Amino acid sequence: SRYRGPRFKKIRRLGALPGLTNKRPRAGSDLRNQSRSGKRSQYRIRLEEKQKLRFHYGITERQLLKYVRIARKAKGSTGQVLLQLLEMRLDNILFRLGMAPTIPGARQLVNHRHILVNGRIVDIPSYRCKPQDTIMARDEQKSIALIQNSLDLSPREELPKHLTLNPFPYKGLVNQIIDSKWVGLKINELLVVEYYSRQ
Amino acid sequence: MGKDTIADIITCIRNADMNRKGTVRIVSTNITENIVKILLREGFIENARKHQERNKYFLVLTLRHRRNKKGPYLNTFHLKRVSRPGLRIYSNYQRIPRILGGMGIAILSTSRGIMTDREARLEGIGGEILCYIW
Amino acid sequence: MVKLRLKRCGRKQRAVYRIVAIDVRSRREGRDLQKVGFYDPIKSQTYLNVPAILDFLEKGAQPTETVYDILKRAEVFKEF
Amino acid sequence: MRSMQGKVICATNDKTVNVEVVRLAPHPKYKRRVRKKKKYQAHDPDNQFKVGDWVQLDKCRPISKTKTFLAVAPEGRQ
Amino acid sequence: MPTIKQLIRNTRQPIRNVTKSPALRGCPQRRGTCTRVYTITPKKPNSALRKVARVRLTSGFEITAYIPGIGHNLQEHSVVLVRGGRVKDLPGVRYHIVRGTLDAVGVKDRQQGRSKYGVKKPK
RNA sequence: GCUGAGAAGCAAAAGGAGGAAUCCGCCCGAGGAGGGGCUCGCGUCUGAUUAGCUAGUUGGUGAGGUAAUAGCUUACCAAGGCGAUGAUCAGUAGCUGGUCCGAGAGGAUGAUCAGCCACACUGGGACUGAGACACGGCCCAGACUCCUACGGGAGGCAGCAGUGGGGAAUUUUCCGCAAUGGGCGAAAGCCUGACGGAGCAAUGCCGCGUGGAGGCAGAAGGCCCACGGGUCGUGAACUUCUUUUCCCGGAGAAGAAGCAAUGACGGUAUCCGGGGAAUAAGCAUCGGCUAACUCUGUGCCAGCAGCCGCGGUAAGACAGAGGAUGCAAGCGUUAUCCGGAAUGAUUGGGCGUAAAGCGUCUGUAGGUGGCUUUUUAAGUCCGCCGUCAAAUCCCAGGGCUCAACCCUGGACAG
Repeated sequence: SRYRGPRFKKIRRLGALPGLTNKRPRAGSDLRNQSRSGKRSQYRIRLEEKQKLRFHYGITERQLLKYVRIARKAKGSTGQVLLQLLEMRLDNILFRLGMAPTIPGARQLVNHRHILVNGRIVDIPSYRCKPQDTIMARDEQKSIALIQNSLDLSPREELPKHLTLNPFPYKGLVNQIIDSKWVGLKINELLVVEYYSRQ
Repeated sequence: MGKDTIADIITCIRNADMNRKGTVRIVSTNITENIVKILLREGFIENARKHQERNKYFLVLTLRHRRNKKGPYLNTFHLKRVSRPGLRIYSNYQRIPRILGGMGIAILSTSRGIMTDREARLEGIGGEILCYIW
Repeated sequence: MVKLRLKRCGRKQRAVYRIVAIDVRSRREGRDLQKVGFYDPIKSQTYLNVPAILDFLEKGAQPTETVYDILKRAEVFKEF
Repeated sequence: MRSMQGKVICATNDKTVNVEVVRLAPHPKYKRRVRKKKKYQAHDPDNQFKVGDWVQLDKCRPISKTKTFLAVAPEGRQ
Repeated sequence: MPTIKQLIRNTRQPIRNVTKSPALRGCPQRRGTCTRVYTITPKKPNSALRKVARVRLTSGFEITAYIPGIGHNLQEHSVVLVRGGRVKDLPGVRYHIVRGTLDAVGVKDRQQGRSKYGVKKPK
């Protein structure tokens, strides 16, 4: 699905989901009740690291089991490799290049078939990019400057070291797989990895 | 002189130092001589001495210690048999285990002689794992 | 004898074919002494393994129609 | 393949000897070396084997239902 | 149990996961014929009138099955569909009856958790 | 060529097409490939509340017989042969590459995919051919259904579709030989319910959408409130952007094989244009495990429940509402299997008192066994070689817009 839903709920519960669904911080007129008082079971903590990951990328949870099985299946730090297989997801890159303000914005911006990759169109948000790729607009998007609106309001945050945004010819490419320091979201890999040990 | 001549030496080692006594008297057969030869040179024990009592050549073996502590030896020795009589174990040069990464050794009976994991891993030979200590 | 023949090896609407020299009595997707060849009619290569086709044709396993036609594209036919 | 050496059991049949064959075998789940005996009928036109001698079985053309071997002699390299 | 000969005879084997429903013996749920629709009481700590239908099955057994929910239509000689699951309170009742299936209607006026009771959506 | 010691004898043929050329044949040999027929080592479920079994039985010869060895068969002789390491009997079961689980050892299992076996209404026979004791062959018996003009006939869906029954439950009385693979033919071609497609079903695995961005923090309402308010809630309403999908039109494949032609799929896939947020979210749970909680009604009643147990007036456990949680075109319950389970234990348990040491002793089979020296290498180890089909799993590439799936190559184990 998309979850397509009320989302300041998820920001108040999970903590501030960075970039995804807002640059606006939560509870501009809210939070004036509901003392937590400090009781939270540890399973709630690991569950909130699931959904801190799952809402921040908009994944289906069954697909997140799929990415964990591939992450175990690869060789190396599974806590990091999970955040390589979920960074080189395409609409995360179009978010990170500022081609859309939010990640539902990027997912819808790639559903309606506005992205060529290496000159070929990719209609699917779960496309996993590679090193040395090419990410452009559509030919109609020099007449449909929605991407240029997003690139107009974007450039507070610059880019991490895989990206290379070309200003008017609108091309962004990733030099190499993103480093852990490079990952934008702040979370503990071990907490999430431990949670899926049960399966 | 029971069923095993290797649980002889080995159980005399465990029973020796679990009572903190730093002295072993055991028989000196060929394989006991070989084990203490490949065991004094690996830093576990201090000295092995042959002598005779009624012209029966024995090994007295001095264990390691440290200084006056709650117990004068810190690292407990932890000797263990593997290839029991009646259940023989055999390994290739693949299965041959790095005990605790290497902090233990697995003395085993090659066609060369009896080696350790160092001296049977470089050879590429394999054989009957006598016992591993750690 | 043996009859060098294709076998369908792929999904629906795909037609990736192997060239296998199985006995002619078998069903079309069986087992071979040596699975010699490849034929991808959509657009791709065709590995042939010339010495083994010359082994079986040297023995006398006649091929089918379009296997023979693939063998007539390349210059495989030598009578030695 | 190998021959099957083994003791002769009882030769009260013309041209025919029963042979115990002792074979070590690793038991599957538990890792010992269990022996299994299996006794055969071997052929000899010479019938020069008493009770208690030990022969080597080699495959030949089947002579009866059970008699599918003829045993000649071991090598004897001690 | 030594590795030698008390155990290359056999250890022993555990039996199975013993069947928690002796009827239904193919697979999960099985058509039933109502014989009695009586009502019995639980053991001592509880206190209720639980309403069970003793039901003949198409397998070959006869077995007293529980009826969930509040309302029940089940008269004599109707057809039900029993499923497994042990009601603890009743000695002998091993099975449930599915509601909303054949000739056993859904419960009256339920709007929380309807898939367990066979009631379609309102609204 | 065969029989036989030799002597000796014995045994075959088919023509057709073409003007010819020649080609397809035929008969007798000799090899090879592939396919079969046999034999053997090893592996191949439980039960001792089944302990003896076996007399063509196990051998030997002679006579026969088989494509071939053979108690395959027969006459006579010998008394063998199997078995407490489970014979015989009884019960269960197609087997294996594999599937699923497990950290691992291994446990359970054998659908689709693939190899071998067996059966073809229930039994029993033989015939021809290279090859059957033959699913859609023949003959007989038995049971059953149809036809009959009453004497007789005919029949085998465990082929594909389909009907009826049984069942919780499993589809269309479809299109096509275009490919692929068969069979026949010199070729032309013909026939293929194999196979290639299509239809229905969330049956499963994967991908995608139900909107994106803003939204005065002002109103209408539900629920709860120390009546201050809080929370539904940026949620909606509302303003713009977009069209995956949806509708309305155009174009339009490869798949098909170098003589051309040759497409069931199908005007399908895919692409282009025109509107339009439009056509699209449910289901469990919220006492602990186990994330999610308060309020109203009920008053050991109705009921819930996986285990513990809640329910006799203010129930965080029943029923409803609100809210929340987890999932998502799925969500739950049940059944079966493994895990957890070290709860059958080799890895990995125990026996003073918790379940458990025979009342003690002799000893057969069997199991384990002192030291030195020497020999063979059966075990053991190392090298090389063969094989364990293909598919699967693992690695690395490649193709479908990705994935699922498909394909190419490689290999440790063992």
